[PDB]
Amino acid sequence: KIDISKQGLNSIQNETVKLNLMGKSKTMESKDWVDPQGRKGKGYGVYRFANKYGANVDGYSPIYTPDTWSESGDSYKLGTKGLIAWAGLIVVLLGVGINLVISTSAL
Amino acid sequence: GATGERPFSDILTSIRYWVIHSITIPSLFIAGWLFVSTGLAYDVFGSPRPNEYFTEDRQETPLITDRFNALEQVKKLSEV
Amino acid sequence: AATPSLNNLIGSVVAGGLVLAAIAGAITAVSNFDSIRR
Amino acid sequence: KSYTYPIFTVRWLAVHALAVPTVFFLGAITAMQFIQR
Amino acid sequence: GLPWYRVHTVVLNDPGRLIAVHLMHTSLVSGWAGSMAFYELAVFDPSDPVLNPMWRQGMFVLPFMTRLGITQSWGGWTISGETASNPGIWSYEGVAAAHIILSGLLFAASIWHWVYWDLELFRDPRTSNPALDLPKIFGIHLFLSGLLCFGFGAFHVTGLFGPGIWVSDPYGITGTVQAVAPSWDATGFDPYNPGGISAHHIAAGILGVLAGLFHLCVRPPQRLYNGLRMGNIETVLSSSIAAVFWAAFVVSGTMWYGSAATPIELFGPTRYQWDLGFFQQEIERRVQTSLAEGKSASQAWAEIPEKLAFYDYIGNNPAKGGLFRAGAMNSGDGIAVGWLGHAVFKDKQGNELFVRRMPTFFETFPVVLLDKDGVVRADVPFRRSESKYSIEQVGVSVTFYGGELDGVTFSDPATVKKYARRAQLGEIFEFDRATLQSDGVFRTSPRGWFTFAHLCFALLFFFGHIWHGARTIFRDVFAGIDADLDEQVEFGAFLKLGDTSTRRQ
Amino acid sequence: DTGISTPLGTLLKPLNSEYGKVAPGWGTTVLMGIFMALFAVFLVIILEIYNSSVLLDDVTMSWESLA
Amino acid sequence: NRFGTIALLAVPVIGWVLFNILGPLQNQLN
Amino acid sequence: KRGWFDVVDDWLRRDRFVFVGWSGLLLFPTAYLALGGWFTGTTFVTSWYTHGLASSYLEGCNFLTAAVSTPANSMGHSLLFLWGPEAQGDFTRWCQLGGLWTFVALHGSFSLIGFMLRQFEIARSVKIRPYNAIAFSAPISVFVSVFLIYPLGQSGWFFAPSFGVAAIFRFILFFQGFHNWTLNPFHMMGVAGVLGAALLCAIHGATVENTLFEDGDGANTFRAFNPTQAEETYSMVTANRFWSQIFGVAFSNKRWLHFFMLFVPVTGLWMSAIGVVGLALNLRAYDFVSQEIRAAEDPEFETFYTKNILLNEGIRAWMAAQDQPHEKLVFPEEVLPRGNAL
Amino acid sequence: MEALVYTFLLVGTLGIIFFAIFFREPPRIV
Amino acid sequence: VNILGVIATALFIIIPTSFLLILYVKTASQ
Amino acid sequence: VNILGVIATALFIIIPTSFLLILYVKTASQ
Amino acid sequence: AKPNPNKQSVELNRTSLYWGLLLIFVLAVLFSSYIFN
Amino acid sequence: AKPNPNKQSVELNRTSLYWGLLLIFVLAVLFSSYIFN
Amino acid sequence: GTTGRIPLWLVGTVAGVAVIALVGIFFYGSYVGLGSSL
Ligand code: CLA
Ligand code: CLA
Ligand code: CLA
Ligand SMILES: CCCCCCCCCCCCCCCC(=O)OC[C@H](COP(=O)(O)OC[C@@H](O)CO)OC(=O)CCCCCCCCCCCCCCC
Ligand SMILES: CCCCCCCCCCCCCCCCCC(=O)OC[C@H](COP(=O)(O)O)OC(=O)CCCCCCCCCCCCCCCCC
Ligand SMILES: CC1=C(/C=C/C(C)=C/C=C/C(C)=C/C=C/C=C(C)/C=C/C=C(C)/C=C/C2=C(C)CCCC2(C)C)C(C)(C)CCC1
Ligand SMILES: CC1=C(/C=C/C(C)=C/C=C/C(C)=C/C=C/C=C(C)/C=C/C=C(C)/C=C/C2=C(C)CCCC2(C)C)C(C)(C)CCC1
Ligand SMILES: CC1=C(/C=C/C(C)=C/C=C/C(C)=C/C=C/C=C(C)/C=C/C=C(C)/C=C/C2=C(C)CCCC2(C)C)C(C)(C)CCC1
Ligand SMILES: CC/C=C/C/C=C\C/C=C/CCCCCCCC(=O)O
Ligand SMILES: CC/C=C\C/C=C\C/C=C\CCCCCCCC(=O)O
Ligand SMILES: CCCCCCCCCCCCCCCCCC(=O)O
Repeated sequence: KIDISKQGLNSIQNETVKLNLMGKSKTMESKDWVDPQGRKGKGYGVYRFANKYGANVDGYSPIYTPDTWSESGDSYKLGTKGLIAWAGLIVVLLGVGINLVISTSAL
Repeated sequence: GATGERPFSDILTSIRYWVIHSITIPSLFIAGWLFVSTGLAYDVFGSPRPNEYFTEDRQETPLITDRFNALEQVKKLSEV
Repeated sequence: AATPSLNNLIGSVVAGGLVLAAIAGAITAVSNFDSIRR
Repeated sequence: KSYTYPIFTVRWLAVHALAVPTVFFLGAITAMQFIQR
Repeated sequence: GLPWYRVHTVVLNDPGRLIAVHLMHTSLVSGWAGSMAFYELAVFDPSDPVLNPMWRQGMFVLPFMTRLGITQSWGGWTISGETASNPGIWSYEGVAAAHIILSGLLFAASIWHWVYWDLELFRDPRTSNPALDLPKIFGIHLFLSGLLCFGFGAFHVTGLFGPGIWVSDPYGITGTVQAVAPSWDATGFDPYNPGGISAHHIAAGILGVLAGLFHLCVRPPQRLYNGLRMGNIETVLSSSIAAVFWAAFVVSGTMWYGSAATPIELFGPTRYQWDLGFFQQEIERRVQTSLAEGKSASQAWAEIPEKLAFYDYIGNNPAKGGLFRAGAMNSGDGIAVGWLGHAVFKDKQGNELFVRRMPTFFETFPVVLLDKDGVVRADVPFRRSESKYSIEQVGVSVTFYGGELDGVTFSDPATVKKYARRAQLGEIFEFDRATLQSDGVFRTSPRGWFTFAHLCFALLFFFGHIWHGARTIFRDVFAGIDADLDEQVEFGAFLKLGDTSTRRQ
Repeated sequence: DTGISTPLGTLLKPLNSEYGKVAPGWGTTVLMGIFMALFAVFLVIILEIYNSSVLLDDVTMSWESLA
Repeated sequence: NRFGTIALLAVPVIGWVLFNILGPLQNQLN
Repeated sequence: KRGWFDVVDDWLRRDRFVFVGWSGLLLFPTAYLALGGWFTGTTFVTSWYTHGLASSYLEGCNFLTAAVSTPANSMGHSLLFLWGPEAQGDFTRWCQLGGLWTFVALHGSFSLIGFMLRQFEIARSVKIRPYNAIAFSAPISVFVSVFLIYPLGQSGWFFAPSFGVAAIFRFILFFQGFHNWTLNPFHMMGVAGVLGAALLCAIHGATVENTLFEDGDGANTFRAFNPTQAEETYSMVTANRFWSQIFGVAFSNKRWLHFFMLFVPVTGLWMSAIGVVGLALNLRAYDFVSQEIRAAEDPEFETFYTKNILLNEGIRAWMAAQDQPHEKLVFPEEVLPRGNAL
Repeated sequence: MEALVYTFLLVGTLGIIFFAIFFREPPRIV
Repeated sequence: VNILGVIATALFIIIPTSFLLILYVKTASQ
Repeated sequence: VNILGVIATALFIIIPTSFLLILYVKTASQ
Repeated sequence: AKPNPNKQSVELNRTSLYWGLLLIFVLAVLFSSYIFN
Repeated sequence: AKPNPNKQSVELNRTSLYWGLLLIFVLAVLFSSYIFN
Repeated sequence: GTTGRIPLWLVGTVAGVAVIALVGIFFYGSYVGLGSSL
């Protein structure tokens, strides 16, 4: 019912985090998998009815989907000149603010 | 599960967002500091400064007794 | 005659009407500007 | 695919109405801590 | 089967049996009115209307009968203490008997309407199914209500045909039933002006007749019909419950704060008349007026009515009772029999002292004596090891002016303390705590009981209105939601919430 | 199964004959809203009179108005 | 003048914001 | 959709991050104004001229001791409008006279009305039943009875509660000292309902979490669920058997379980509201007359009820002077009730 | 006189509890 | 102590109890 | 007059009445 | 005339009987202690 | 073990209900007059 | 112009440090100045 590829989780660099966000883990479906305490697995995986219902709750309602992110915002349009102007403005504003705070107080 | 607005995690990790908001938040903080330090807070909302809780006329707590002359009574009680 | 309290009451009624009219006008403006085309 | 989102929305207005006075009041309260009786 | 809380829903779609059950309810209410009137008549003591009024005896429905102009009884007495002259049919007993007979007749009519439920008047002509045309029925009933309101306000209150209503002077000393003329200016909205009642009833009756004609003539809009579910009988129930809890709040506020429709001579003084010095200020003004006329203090204090003194009593204050202190105020304080007199406390040097009166909030109050400038001069100490304002040290004495103890001076410290303890409650009186074996704790008056009961009813009926409105609007999902619903509730599936014709985004 | 016939039921029958008859559209909703607004203003005025939030020359608003 | 100081402080903030966001705002409006 | 109503309804009932709806026009402005009024009163506005205290951060109070104070007792039950015959349009003197309390209360009541209306509207838009909207009636009744009905039956807004932590604590202590509120059967039902609701919440959470089904291979059981699944995620049979053998009785109906969960706290709060409505007219279950008479006749009879009575008398006597400045109570130190050496 | 009523009320409540525990309608798996 | 509390307590115990017993016996018979 | 006669009369009226009502309602339902 | 088509039969199970009895007896305990005074 | 084979159902008709009510109320009249004393 | 995004964990760390510093300032001001009992 749920297509994992259409959930917007295909733009994640870290493979382990990407598998975690879909509620999938290739290791745990193996019949010889043993968790830290030492209990064998029954082959269910993270979720038993993953094939019946498509995916897990993690793969049903994700809260971090880089695919839906806007193509803008990862690069600043104003470039280096904008950053230089911002640096000048922030230095000027910090100086003005500290001067106003000192002057209006009782020294 | 998208209602048609930019994701919050997309906005909060933007150079443009942190360039705009490196000015607005400190500006508001300084504005509040100047509002308190310049004495505007006392005058706008009528709170007593530490040196004007008790006047030379009365040395007890204020008490309002009239409902329709309440404005004039509180004007008289607040006299410095 | 009319006391100052009556004048303030009438002014408050008019101001409430003005607030309702402004809210309704703003809502109508935004609703007409951004509509749903079925 | 390309995703383009509006910049000012109802959520923008709600967030800023809740946030701007909060920062102003926080600055005022921080200034309040250094007053001497 | 039906749960125990859904039993009365069988008559929802049965107009005949709905009429039958409403008739049964009306019969029960009329029977209660008649029986309560008879029970109150069997225990009422009309011997003394000055110090033993109706409210001290704890009568509930009797003041409501007296308010509309009923003052005589078949027993020969009158509510003012005079002798009845030709009581006629409309006495207390006559009204109670009329209510009983009406209850019996309504019982019979209810039986008839329950048995014969299949009248063709209740069928829909175009479908032959039981139905009611609620807008036109509302028009008819609104017209009738307006007619009745106009008739009452024009003939009863004004005295054109009926007797009138109870009107009394501001201090509740001289009050009789009299005709009231309408007041059409801005003074008609004064809650303490009796003419507002008749003016309001005339104007509201005319408007009700006009609105009833409008609702008889004009059909409801289609959008309003669909929105308010005018084809359902439960929306009428929700709206009526809203109206009645609104009215309950209004009447509770009016009774608590006092108005022209709740005389103190019939229901009792309010707490604001005590905590603001109404009767005390009036008494002092009368005393000063007498004193300026070249009379002695005893002569000035001897012309004050005992009723006016009795009104100045925290025992008569209605905010001094308890939730489980049952019975009349006579059952808690005793039957008052006489006014002892005005206790005047004097310092050993001749200066006069005043006892600080006990506020309404406090169940117990300390005894302190103040001078005319408000400075403490004497008290009854709790720690007697060291004392600076003790009555024994100061030497305070009490003298009574007027009343039973006129001219008697007490100087014994124990007696002085005992009389200064009773000066907190106001005017010292003499009570009879043996006839009814009064325990000694203050009770509340019909004012307090009415206000409490109707506030509770108003809150419960607010809940009822909410429940019934929710049930009538959400009627199709009363048994449960649809089997498959996830597509409609999917986030962002449609531009509009719940609209399948705006699928996008 | 038409129902039980009765002279009084026949007399009152035309008063219960139009069940679903409605006026198309919004009808007289605006007039009803105007009357509702006037009622709200009147209620506010009288509530403020009782609350002593408005003071009128002739109106006393006290027990002394019974004089 | 005390409120004028705060208004003068606020003016460059709105100026900077308008300088930064004007383009995308105009794009959204159209 | 062509009409004005239709287009306005199309825009208002839109699918957004924040749902506005038709009830938003009443909810959002009033709720925003109430929140702003509280935050302004607790930060800048004082309480010197109406109570004789300091109730702001500007005067040196923390989160616990800062509050929006009530008007003076002289103002009675006045609604205290900004344009009324008391403030007369002066904002600073309106704040000094205590008009922010009535502002906050009057806007908060309409915000509550708007919130229940919003619950109704959202429930109808999604085509479900309005039981969540029915459940809000208990908080609304509590707010209405405590903040409006009780002051309306008393001297006035001065004896109304104030909006703060320590102010609410003072209100509670006053209710104990003067009304004997702990001895009220309606309050007893209210506290029983609240504690039973907490019990039900904890027990249901634990029972569901400890009867889960094995739908995965990992020790983290939160990831073995899918909201669109058909089968239930825990064993109702096992839960029922466990609680039948441990307690004696147990639930066998999920619908009845969850309706009981809804029913308990609502009934408790409604009973408490009825009790406070009764207390508004000083109709307090304060004393037992038989016990008082027996203790008066016999100087050896003592119970915990008499000790509570003495404690209430002490509370009243020692709090009256400062809590009610309008009464101008001057009490010599030798009339205040007091024990030996304490 | 009232002590008898109090004891009767408490005993009746305890008996109701006992009967509810030991004479319940048994759940049946469908 | 109010001697009228005995009759009130008895009525309040008995009448709802009889109503519930009527309903339950009818249901169990059915 | 024995004030204990009110409770006796009420109990004697009510308990057999409730027993008869239980039996009759069960029979009529059946 | 013809039998009423709105005929329904009430019901009450043992759980409801126990709950009602418990409610009645607990209310009786509390308010009897308060009414005897 | 097996269900009890001695199961019977009681009954009471309207005539019996009326007779029982009448007997109860007449006895109540007589002996209440005699017990109030 | 300037490709890249600020790390979300860095944003969270800075915000947490800021709020902790604010709370610390509030406590210090509770220990000295107005409402410090001395
Ligand atoms: C406490 C909240 C509350 C809630 C959630 C509801 C909810 C509901 N009402 Mg009820 N109602 C209430 C209180 C409430 N009511 C009050 C106090 C009254 C007055 C008696 C009514 C009277 C009433 C009627 C007559 C009807 C309903 C019906 C309904 C249903 C939907 C229609 C509706 O939205 O009406 C709108 C309800 C409102 C409360 C919103 C209006 C907001 C007001 C006008 C604020 C304006 C502010 C004011 C003028 C400021 C100045 C005042 C100042 C001087 C003090 C729904 C069950 C309708 C129905 O469908 O029933 C089946 C219907 O027929 N209600
Ligand atoms: C969203 C709805 C809303 C609602 C329901 C309220 C409700 C309330 N406000 Mg709030 N308020 C709001 C938004 C709202 N406010 C906004 C946006 C602001 C601006 C910041 C304020 C600012 C505010 C202040 C400054 C005060 C209040 C106060 C109050 C009370 C006003 C009493 C009054 O007499 O009203 C007016 C009466 C009415 C009945 C109005 C309805 C009249 C109808 C519409 C008739 C129209 C007819 C008219 C003759 C023609 C006008 C049309 C033409 C002019 C275009 C009431 C509890 C007061 C307070 O709380 O005191 C303690 C007060 O001091 N409010
Ligand atoms: C104006 C009158 C009024 C009327 C005609 C109705 C009518 C109805 N109600 Mg509503 N209701 C009202 C007010 C009213 N209600 C109020 C004020 C509340 C809030 C408490 C409710 C809350 C309410 C609920 C919670 C429910 C209903 C339901 C119903 C339906 C079935 C009732 C039932 O079978 O009870 C049968 C009742 C009993 C077997 C015994 C009840 C005895 C009570 C607890 C005390 C004894 C009462 C006493 C002798 C008389 C009261 C005095 C008077 C001052 C009130 C029926 C349509 C039911 C429903 O919606 O059905 C689908 C339902 O579930 N109502
Ligand atoms: C060794 C054991 C140690 C612990 C012993 C515990 C004993 C207490 C058990 C009480 C059971 C009573 C349940 C009645 C009603 C009953 O029969 O419950 C049984 C009921 C049956 O549920 P179902 O799912 O079968 O209901 C189906 C629906 O159709 C019902 O309409 O289950 C519950 O509601 C559980 C909630 C128990 C709530 C307990 C309330 C607290 C007890 C009050 C104590 C008063 C003391 C007074 C002293 C003077
Ligand atoms: C302190 C004073 C003590 C003396 C006065 C006592 C007053 C109360 C008298 C009645 C006592 C209980 C009578 C029970 C009648 C039914 C018989 C029965 O349970 O058969 C089992 C019955 C066995 O019959 P079978 O099913 O055919 O095998 O088992 C059942 O499941 C039958 C269905 C009914 C179960 C009980 C229903 C609820 C009964 C009332 C619960 C409360 C009773 C009072 C508790 C306090 C007493 C102080
Ligand atoms: C047949 C007939 C007759 C007769 C009749 C009669 C004799 C009647 C009666 C009636 C009656 C005699 C009635 C009564 C009723 C009553 C009621 C209906 C009551 C009720 C009550 C209630 C409901 C209460 C409640 C409560 C309580 C319990 C406590 C507190 C709270 C309350 C208030 C809630 C005649 C010959 C005349 C004519 C012909 C026919
Ligand atoms: C009054 C008034 C008004 C209004 C106003 C407003 C609307 C305002 C607002 C305001 C606001 C809106 C404010 C706010 C504030 C806020 C704040 C001040 C906050 C704070 C916070 C904090 C302090 C935090 C803390 C914390 C932490 C850090 C940790 C964790 C936890 C928590 C979160 C708690 C107007 C003019 C219209 C009219 C007249 C009157
Ligand atoms: C991210 C995140 C977060 C966080 C936050 C925060 C605020 C943090 C912080 C952190 C930190 C802030 C850390 C730190 C650390 C440090 C360390 C670890 C240090 C060490 C040191 C040492 C070891 C030292 C030593 C020494 C000595 C002893 C002697 C002399 C020399 C020296 C100085 C070297 C939150 C929760 C928001 C959310 C989630 C995410
Ligand atoms: C009831 C619906 C909306 C209500 C909003 C009410 C008021 C909005 C704010 C008004 C500010 C005060 C305006 C009138 C002041 C008095 C004017 C005068 O003195 O004449
Ligand atoms: C819809 C309501 C209809 C009618 C009532 C409306 C208004 C009546 C008010 C005033 C008109 C008469 C008074 C005119 C001013 C003179 C006042 C005076 O001299 O006392
Ligand atoms: C159908 C209803 C029955 C009608 C009953 C009519 C009789 C009721 C009144 C009986 C007593 C009337 C006179 C009372 C005289 C006793 C003196 C007194 O009232 O204190």
